[PDB]
Amino acid sequence: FPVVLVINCGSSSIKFSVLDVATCDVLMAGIADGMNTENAFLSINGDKPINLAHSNYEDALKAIAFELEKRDLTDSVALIGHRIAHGGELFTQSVIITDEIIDNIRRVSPLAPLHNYANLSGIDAARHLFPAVRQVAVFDTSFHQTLAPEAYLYGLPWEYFSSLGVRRYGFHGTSHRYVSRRAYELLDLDEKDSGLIVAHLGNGASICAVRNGQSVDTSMGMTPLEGLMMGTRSGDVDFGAMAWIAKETGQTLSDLERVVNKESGLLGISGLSSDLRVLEKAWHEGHERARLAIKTFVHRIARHIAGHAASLHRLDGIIFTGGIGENSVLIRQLVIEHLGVLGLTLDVEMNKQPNSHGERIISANPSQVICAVIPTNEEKMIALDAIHLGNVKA
Amino acid sequence: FPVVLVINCGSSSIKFSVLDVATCDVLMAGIADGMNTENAFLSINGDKPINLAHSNYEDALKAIAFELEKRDLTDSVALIGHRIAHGGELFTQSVIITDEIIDNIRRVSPLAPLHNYANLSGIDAARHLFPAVRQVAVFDTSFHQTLAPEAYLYGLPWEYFSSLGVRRYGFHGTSHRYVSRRAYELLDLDEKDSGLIVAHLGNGASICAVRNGQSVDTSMGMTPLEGLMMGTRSGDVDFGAMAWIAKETGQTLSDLERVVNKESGLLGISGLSSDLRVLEKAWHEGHERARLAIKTFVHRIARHIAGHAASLHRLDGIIFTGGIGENSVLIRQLVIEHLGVLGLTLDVEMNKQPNSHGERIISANPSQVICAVIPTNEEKMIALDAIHLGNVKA
Ligand SMILES: Nc1ncnc2c1ncn2[C@@H]1O[C@H](COP(=O)(O)OP(=O)(O)NP(=O)(O)O)[C@@H](O)[C@H]1O
Ligand SMILES: Nc1ncnc2c1ncn2[C@@H]1O[C@H](COP(=O)(O)OP(=O)(O)NP(=O)(O)O)[C@@H](O)[C@H]1O
Repeated sequence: FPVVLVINCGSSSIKFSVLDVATCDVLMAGIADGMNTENAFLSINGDKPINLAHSNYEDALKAIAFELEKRDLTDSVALIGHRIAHGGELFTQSVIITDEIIDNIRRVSPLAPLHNYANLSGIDAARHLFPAVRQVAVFDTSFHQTLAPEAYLYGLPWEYFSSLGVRRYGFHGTSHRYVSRRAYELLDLDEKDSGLIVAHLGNGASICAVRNGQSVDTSMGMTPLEGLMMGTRSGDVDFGAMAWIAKETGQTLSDLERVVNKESGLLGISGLSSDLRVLEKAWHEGHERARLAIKTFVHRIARHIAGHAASLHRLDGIIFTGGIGENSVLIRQLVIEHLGVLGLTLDVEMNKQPNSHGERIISANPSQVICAVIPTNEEKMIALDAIHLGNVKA
Repeated sequence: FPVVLVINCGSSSIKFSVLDVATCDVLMAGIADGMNTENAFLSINGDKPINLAHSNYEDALKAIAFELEKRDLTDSVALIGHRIAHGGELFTQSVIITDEIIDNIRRVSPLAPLHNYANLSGIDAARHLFPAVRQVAVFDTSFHQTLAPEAYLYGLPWEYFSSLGVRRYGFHGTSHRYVSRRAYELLDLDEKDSGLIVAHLGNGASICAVRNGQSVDTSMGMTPLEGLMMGTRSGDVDFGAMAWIAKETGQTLSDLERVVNKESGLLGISGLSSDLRVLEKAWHEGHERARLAIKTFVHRIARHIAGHAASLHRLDGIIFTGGIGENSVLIRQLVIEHLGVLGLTLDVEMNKQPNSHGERIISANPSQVICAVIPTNEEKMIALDAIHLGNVKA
């Protein structure tokens, strides 16, 4: 009974899951938090934050490796999937990890300093701990590599693109890829002739236009900071305004970069929390700035959803996914009502159902565009890619 | 036979026009260029760049005043219209200029340093030269003051808005206001129940959603730098990317601010020119980067046009205006074909007609949304406001 070990090595943690190759079901999940800190712990399924204070990425993965062995899993690990934050223009699909791939991931790391290096650390440790096991890399950016130049170019001088590689990349590619594949089935669409807009709404959020199975537009840019307003991220922001602020408060780009990434968005406007659940309650209670943060959030999502639709020849569906897209009955309705111009008609009873109802349609029949909720499963998408690559000869 | 003297005092020049109060026709136009420079000239209708080297804004306006007198116009000037770049949140409509208004324009000038002060200089000189004449101020931002908070707020921490006044303002308000008024007639729409998207495309470019006669969304932000990619302006740009570039080339916000405003857009990508006519020819000749600059330009316009439509309950029309919107047969068609998702159907023969055909429809009947070209006339809009205010008792 072979299993796949999926690893998401982040800047300060290591998320992992062990899925059955047969059913792709999760058999075990966990996370090593407080990495590189004098206090690092590992909580599997949440039964006991183990101890590994002052442990590097490989030690953390070693602890994890031992727990898999303590549960006689170590021997069924036939594949290992690595989530890679940024693949530059070098990766257009998932690959079997080799020395060449490592070199290439290293070449593009300057595009995502912190994140990519943590990804390499995780690969280095995984390679050390499971030498005879095939390993693959899944990049959050590859799905968006089908975008045309007109859609990925910035209006900056050409040199910045050709020399420094400044262009739109986009993220949540694995989710967008996974969710759109699922949509073809739920909506009974022909991939080769279809137009979908997927709204991945979580702490990080982005929109993606998938025309005939291909990504043709996405909201994040060279970095995860562009596009929609998010939990702590501002989203699109007039550069003139950022420049004006700097001269006004004497702050630097670093000062401002941190504010835009860690103190803005829902948190920044509400001055309460980045958690939608908290703000939804706050608004229900009469909090004015919570209502404003949510309204602004909803307004920007609708604006990008409509804008991205311009890259489609025909709009067949709008899919909501992610922690927010899958669970927020209110946000979904507000966004949808803010898109009445597109001819959307919501079925409230359907939209009211909790996420336990899985892949479901929430628009009424009279609706010109089908609306649905499709829970994302990036671990499964990664495992599926790994499984596919498991049949290759390298 | 009273006339209105319209003045656009810029950072380096003074554009002016004298319109007949009866027909609002232009009787005389001109421009004093090279202001504050050791070489300043004044070209009326283009018959003789006069001389006024080393002359301030008031001297330049004095030269202009003399030419009006030399043509016995000075005595028919019953009103003077001033174009104001930025009105902050203080101005929601055009006003009769008084000491209070001057004070208020001065209060918001920090929102547009260079520009607004030049505007005040022009008002100061006009007041000195025509004491007994009523004068009014028309702000490029007032039409957008109807935007809801959700549409004008940035995802930055609340303090920046409440304390520093950082929010979206938008520009081209006079054009958008004038053009949308004209659209109600051309399209036989009921202002009170309508949805229009106006695309002001010139060297500076912006989109605006007018719902039931009111502006509810616009593309420029706190400054003219946000939104569409323009002649020399980049348009929306991922702040993360700007931050990354800075650390990479060691440039400052000022360095980058200048590049985004003066070396980007059509000029930046084509590395040829900011003039569409030049690039259109370049592409026709096989220039690859010209074709890319134009395609990118077209792609971003379509994206914002569709996104802005989300702020409408129903899309009745899409209006093209400005130097580019009024004259570019190619760009109009490309944008429109890039919006097939909205059900637009173009009438090529109609779209082929030159601007001499004035306000005209360019979409075919089968089209779900009417498309048209409406030449903008900001001088006329200003004169009309002045005329209205001319009947008031102050
Ligand atoms: N029942 C719920 N109702 C409303 N919002 C919810 C609910 N459950 C989670 N959320 C919200 O959605 C967010 C978390 O989304 P999620 O996709 O799980 O996280 P994330 O993996 O850290 N995002 P990203 O890191 O870019 O992949 C929080 O803001 C939550 O408040
Ligand atoms: N016949 C034409 N065909 C294509 N493009 C044209 C034509 N005439 C003017 N343009 C373009 O449109 C631009 C000038 O637009 P216009 O609205 O007149 O200028 P502007 O007043 O300086 N813009 P703004 O300063 O923000 O109001 C140039 O890029 C021109 O190449």
